[PDB]
Amino acid sequence: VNPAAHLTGANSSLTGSGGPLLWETQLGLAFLRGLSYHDGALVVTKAGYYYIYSKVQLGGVGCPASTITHGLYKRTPRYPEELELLVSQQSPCSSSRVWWDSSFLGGVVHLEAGEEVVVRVLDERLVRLRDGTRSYFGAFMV
Amino acid sequence: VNPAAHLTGANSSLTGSGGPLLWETQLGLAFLRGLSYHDGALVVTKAGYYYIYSKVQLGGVGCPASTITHGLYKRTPRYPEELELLVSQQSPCSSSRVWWDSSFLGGVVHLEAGEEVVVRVLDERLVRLRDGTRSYFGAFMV
Amino acid sequence: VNPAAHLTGANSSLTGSGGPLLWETQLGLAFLRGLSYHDGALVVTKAGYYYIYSKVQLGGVGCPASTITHGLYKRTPRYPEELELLVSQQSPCSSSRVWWDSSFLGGVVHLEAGEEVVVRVLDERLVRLRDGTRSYFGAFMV
Amino acid sequence: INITSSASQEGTRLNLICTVWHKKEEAEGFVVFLCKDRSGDCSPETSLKQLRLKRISSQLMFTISQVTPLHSGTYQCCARSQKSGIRLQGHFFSILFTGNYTVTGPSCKEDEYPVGSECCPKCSPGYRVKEACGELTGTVCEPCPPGTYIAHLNGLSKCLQCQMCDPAMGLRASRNCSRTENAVCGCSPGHFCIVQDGDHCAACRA
Amino acid sequence: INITSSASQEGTRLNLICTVWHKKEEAEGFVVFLCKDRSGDCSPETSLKQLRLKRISSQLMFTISQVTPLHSGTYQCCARSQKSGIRLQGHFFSILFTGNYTVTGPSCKEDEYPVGSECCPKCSPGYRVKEACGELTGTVCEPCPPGTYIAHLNGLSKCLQCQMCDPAMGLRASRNCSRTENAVCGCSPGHFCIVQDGDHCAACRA
Amino acid sequence: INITSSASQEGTRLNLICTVWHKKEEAEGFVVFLCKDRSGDCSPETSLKQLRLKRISSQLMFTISQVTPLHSGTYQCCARSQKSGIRLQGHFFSILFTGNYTVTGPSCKEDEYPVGSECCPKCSPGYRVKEACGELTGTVCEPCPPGTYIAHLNGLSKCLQCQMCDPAMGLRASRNCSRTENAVCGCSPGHFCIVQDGDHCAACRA
Ligand SMILES: *[C@@H]1O[C@H](CO)[C@@H](O[C@@H]2O[C@H](CO)[C@@H](O[C@@H]3O[C@H](CO)[C@@H](O)[C@H](O)[C@@H]3O)[C@H](O)[C@H]2NC(C)=O)[C@H](O)[C@H]1NC(C)=O
Ligand SMILES: *[C@@H]1O[C@H](CO)[C@@H](O[C@@H]2O[C@H](CO)[C@@H](O[C@@H]3O[C@H](CO)[C@@H](O)[C@H](O)[C@@H]3O)[C@H](O)[C@H]2NC(C)=O)[C@H](O)[C@H]1NC(C)=O
Ligand SMILES: *[C@@H]1O[C@H](CO)[C@@H](O[C@@H]2O[C@H](CO)[C@@H](O[C@@H]3O[C@H](CO)[C@@H](O)[C@H](O)[C@@H]3O)[C@H](O)[C@H]2NC(C)=O)[C@H](O)[C@H]1NC(C)=O
Ligand SMILES: *[C@@H]1O[C@H](CO)[C@@H](O[C@@H]2O[C@H](CO)[C@@H](O)[C@H](O)[C@H]2NC(C)=O)[C@H](O)[C@H]1NC(C)=O
Ligand SMILES: *[C@@H]1O[C@H](CO)[C@@H](O[C@@H]2O[C@H](CO)[C@@H](O)[C@H](O)[C@H]2NC(C)=O)[C@H](O)[C@H]1NC(C)=O
Ligand SMILES: *[C@@H]1O[C@H](CO)[C@@H](O[C@@H]2O[C@H](CO)[C@@H](O)[C@H](O)[C@H]2NC(C)=O)[C@H](O)[C@H]1NC(C)=O
Repeated sequence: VNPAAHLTGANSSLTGSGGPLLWETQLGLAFLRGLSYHDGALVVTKAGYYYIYSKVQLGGVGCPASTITHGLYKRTPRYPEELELLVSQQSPCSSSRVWWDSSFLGGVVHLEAGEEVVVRVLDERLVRLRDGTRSYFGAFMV
Repeated sequence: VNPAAHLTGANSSLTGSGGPLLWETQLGLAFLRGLSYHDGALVVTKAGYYYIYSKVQLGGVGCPASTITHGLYKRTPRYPEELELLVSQQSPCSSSRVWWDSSFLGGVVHLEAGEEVVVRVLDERLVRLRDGTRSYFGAFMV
Repeated sequence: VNPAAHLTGANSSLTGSGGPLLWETQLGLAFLRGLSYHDGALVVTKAGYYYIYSKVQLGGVGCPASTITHGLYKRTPRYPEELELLVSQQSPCSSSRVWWDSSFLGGVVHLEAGEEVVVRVLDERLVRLRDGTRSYFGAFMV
Repeated sequence: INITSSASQEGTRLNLICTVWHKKEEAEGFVVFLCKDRSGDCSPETSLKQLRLKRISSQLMFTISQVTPLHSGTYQCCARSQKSGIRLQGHFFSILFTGNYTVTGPSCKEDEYPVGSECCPKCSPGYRVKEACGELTGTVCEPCPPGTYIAHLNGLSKCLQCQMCDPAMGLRASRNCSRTENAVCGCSPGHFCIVQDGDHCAACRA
Repeated sequence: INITSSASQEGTRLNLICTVWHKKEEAEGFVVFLCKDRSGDCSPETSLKQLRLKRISSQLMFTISQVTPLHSGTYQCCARSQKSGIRLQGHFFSILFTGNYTVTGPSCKEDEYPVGSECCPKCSPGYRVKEACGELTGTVCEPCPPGTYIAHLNGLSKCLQCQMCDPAMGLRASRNCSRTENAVCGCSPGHFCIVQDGDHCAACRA
Repeated sequence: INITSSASQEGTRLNLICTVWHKKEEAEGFVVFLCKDRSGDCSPETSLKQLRLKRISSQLMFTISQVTPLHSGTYQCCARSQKSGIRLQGHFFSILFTGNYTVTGPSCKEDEYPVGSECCPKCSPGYRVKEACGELTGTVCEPCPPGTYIAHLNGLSKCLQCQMCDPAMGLRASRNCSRTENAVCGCSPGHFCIVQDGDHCAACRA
């Protein structure tokens, strides 16, 4: 039973208190298989090598730092800080014009049993959540 | 024999009649393994969880709706409408200047046996097909 | 033991002599499993179908060809030229303003035993290497 | 909770028998009913005959006294539980007249969705598949939870997630998400349309 | 369709024997031939000797009457089918003189591509590998289908896909896609070059 | 290379026994030592007693002559190899006084990281986990390779990769990457700050 998961954007996704993006796990397209979920984080059951990914839909009515960071982060008892795994820097944007930009990344990382993975967009304000088919976060063992 | 496939942009890709993007299956880099193809759609043989993906090369000589939708859609007898799975909104573009923008997405979705998946770019006119190594659509079971 | 690998940007990445991008294999997030590495190239041990991918972080202080090519290429004794597999064309950029753009692609390609895969960004000057969590190249068998 | 469909015959008469199963004394507000030629529009209001229960096996019996051409069609045993909110869809069986007559019931009908070799009756709009139809058993249908919807006769195992109208894009819910309709987004109090994605506003400014 | 290479010896003479297999009575327009020192440029026009067939095992025999230094080189048994369009590439074997002489045939030659332990003769430009060379068997080569091409001596199992010149970028096919050349894109009737990607126009305006 | 911790008792006395394993005649510059109440700050400089070796099983013995309250605490057997450059972290055991006393050693201590059911002593800053602590065995720690670093008491199996300061962004290494600190980026000779990402310059112009 190969560990797999796909989590979707929700109404509580944007804590915006320096908290990582939260995700839906059961409703519609969301699912977990051999992976737990705790406070915005995929939680590894079976240790090993996982292809991890995340898309985030970005946009707005014009521009408020143009540099915007979207990344995947390891939490672990093996280190007191978060560990950057896969990270992108965009800069898509007067404020008279509306704009949209998707930001996808994925990659194979090694995860020990109990180690967590979270998504962080650096200016949460710019995250646009419509129906959750626009922004997601998941993984599968390889 | 783990179901896998990778399909490439073709001369008939842009039906542009509200039809989904069509793909090549046998020529060059294109292939099917344990997956059928019918009228622009990957067709599931073995039911289960598939990582699905699509890249589309976009560009042109300037700009004609700047908002442009690139998505992966489920067809099924279990619902009369198409079901959005994974979708992005871009806005890359006077018309004096030439531009290019790639749009990639992927994600793990559950597919029952006989269920179809298609790609749709909302303004097909902006799809730039060169050798088919620029635009593609495929999947593999996870 | 399913072949997998994830390689990260290094200080020698930008040879910039018409050479392909070089990668780190052992340090930090980098790893090889059932795949060899030779002169910027993943080297297949076990022949078959691989999902291959690459992200590159791009940016700079303004603009010097705006069209920029990021692609995955097959080397093989079966053909004297390199073979394009998966390729994107971007155009993200006066020079007064700083900008960042990530370029990700992935796809399933068939690779015979001993066949190589490399990454090429067409203007290496635009590749921005920070900690190697910004730019990477890897694969896993499907 | 079980549903069955049987058709016993005695001389000139022909009995159609919907059989229903439910927890004793939770049947108050429970209805079993039969439908002739209802394209998944089957309800007590559109039934031939019904039995509203009052308080573990329940039964509905519709007897056809004479074999006639106009009684030919497609019948469906259906149940509805008030306390549960659960619907129940029995298999599509057919009467066909020729002189003679025969009962009956891979190219499943519009109202059905395929499950292995078998076909299964679809669930109502705003109703999710709780249990697949057995060979003898019928389709069980739970109502969509709040924040979800299904807008069609469906065989979906999970309800579609309602669209949120983004305040920060100057949008508000023009129509609220009912369990049979998605929500729709128009412009906020004192905002106007910038661009449209379809016949709806994508983003609004004040 | 099989190909073999054998070299029988009798006193002073030395016979080289290309052996070919084909469906009886579909050999009209069929040619088996031998090549000395042809770097995959081997053809009837560049053969030492050939046998054009007319109408299941066929044979070509080239006898060397005397052992001499100038007969030393690298030989190849090759067959061409007209009706099929299929080429056939036998293994690269060598004659070497010293006084004495020896016949012969992991660092495969330029004209070969590795397959497991063995090496295999490459297919002609515009020719795809239909079947890998066996230990005794030779490389089989199908011609590229239309809309595809291979521009080199190759061991590819599938032909490269021809590039489409995008009308909407004001481009047209300067050169059409032959089975040995990719198509090339220049500007449309009454259009000019905006930017160039190499020594070709990327996009054109009128 | 093995590490063990045993505590033998005889009348009034109590012996603590660090046991170390090493290749014969590669022990020159080798140190085994014991630490009372060191929060992973355990070193020869902060040891109770040590044994610097000179030249396969080695041993350190610290005897407590009398059972007293002030001898109560948390002890750790540690070893340091000069030639290998490897640290060695034995399990955290405890003496507790009450009258009486007891020796001891899922909510692992700050200095530990969990591995299955067990807890393991963390490695020093600039030291990677070479081998996980066994039930009897201790944590083995390799130093970080060049171009990498770890800036904390850690249980990481691989060192963090040092940040490169991009010349093309007008940046240079303000601080160089030590094995215990990441590198830091300031502006190049004759360049100034454009924007800041934290308390460091993101990009510089001249
Ligand atoms: C969609 O549903 C929401 C509720 O989930 C609707 O917003 C609600 O509308 C009601 C009725 O107008 C509001 O009632 C109000 O109560 C105040 C007292 O605080 C009273 O002074 C007003 O006269 C009014 O009756 C209610 O406040 C509001 N709910 C919330 C939480 O704000 C919404 O109107 C619906 N949308 C559409 C377009 O139907
Ligand atoms: C590449 O191949 C295409 C065909 O696949 C070439 O277009 C074709 O060119 C021929 C020869 O000029 C055209 O023939 C014409 O027929 C009309 C009658 O309708 C006659 O009046 C003209 O005098 C001319 O002979 C043919 O129409 C055209 N094919 C199509 C379908 O339009 C193309 O020219 C080739 N490109 C190059 C640069 O060689
Ligand atoms: C971080 O480390 C690098 C070395 O990896 C430091 O650059 C090096 O600095 C030394 C000491 O200033 C340079 O030595 C010089 O040698 C020349 C002779 O060629 C002499 O004329 C100078 O007086 C000077 O002593 C050395 O050249 C240089 N290394 C390289 C390869 O250029 C760097 O300074 C360190 N950064 C910081 C901020 O500490
Ligand atoms: C549908 O449900 C009813 C009630 O649950 C079934 O009758 C029960 O069947 C089980 C298993 O055969 C028996 O253990 C019980 O004794 C029955 N319960 C009662 C109270 O009679 C019935 O068999 C089912 N019908 C179909 C066709 O599946
Ligand atoms: C190449 O092909 C020929 C013809 O197909 C082979 O001869 C046949 O071999 C099969 C299997 O050994 C026999 O069943 C047939 O009787 C043969 N056919 C005829 C008509 O003779 C030949 O063995 C092959 N040569 C090599 C070296 O593989
Ligand atoms: C730690 O290491 C020492 C030395 O390697 C171990 O002693 C050896 O144990 C192996 C396996 O039991 C024996 O084959 C050897 O004979 C021993 N070597 C010598 C030279 O004595 C010791 O058992 C280990 N201690 C623990 C607690 O794991």
